Amino acid sequence: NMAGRSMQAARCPTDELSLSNCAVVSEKDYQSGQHVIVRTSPNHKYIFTLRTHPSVVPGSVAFSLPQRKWAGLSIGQEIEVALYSFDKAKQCIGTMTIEIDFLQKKNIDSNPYDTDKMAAEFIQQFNNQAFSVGQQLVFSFNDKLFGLLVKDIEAMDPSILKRQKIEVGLVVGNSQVAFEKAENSSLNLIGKAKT
Repeated sequence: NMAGRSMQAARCPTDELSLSNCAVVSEKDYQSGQHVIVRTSPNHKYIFTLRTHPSVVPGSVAFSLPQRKWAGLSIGQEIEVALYSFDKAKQCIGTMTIEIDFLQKKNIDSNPYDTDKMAAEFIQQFNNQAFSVGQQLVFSFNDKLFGLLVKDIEAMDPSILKRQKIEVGLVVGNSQVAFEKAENSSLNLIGKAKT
């Protein structure tokens, strides 16, 4: 796994896993929580955090539609996957800016959405996972689906006992998230976790 191995891209097994933004794998190949770099070509590499599920066939990695559309993956294609280790002294996320909008135009409404509650739920759901600038994913908040786009990521400060922009980082328990609606969005955001 450290050297990297060939795998086949598959479809995400459950709706719940689809919302986790994790790449899903067999317990026979990896352990949940590990991170990997997925290679589709010399110029295209993407970092994902893994979660196991009993239904995944060994030798394959399952991705959700949003992940497939961001990394440019096709079901059934061959990919190379290698274990990735973050340098936590430099890559833990201090602040991240995320563009948000309703995922389904059918379900758009003018009601207020509390960004402070959204930011808290975001951390509760994605802590200890990799995010890259430009990455697209879906976020379920209060039974409503939203589309997210990572616009910016800044590394965290050292602890008290002891701002750089980064392309990829690890969301941790004390990371801060700020939301901004997409241009021409009718999304009504309230609260202080904005901009």
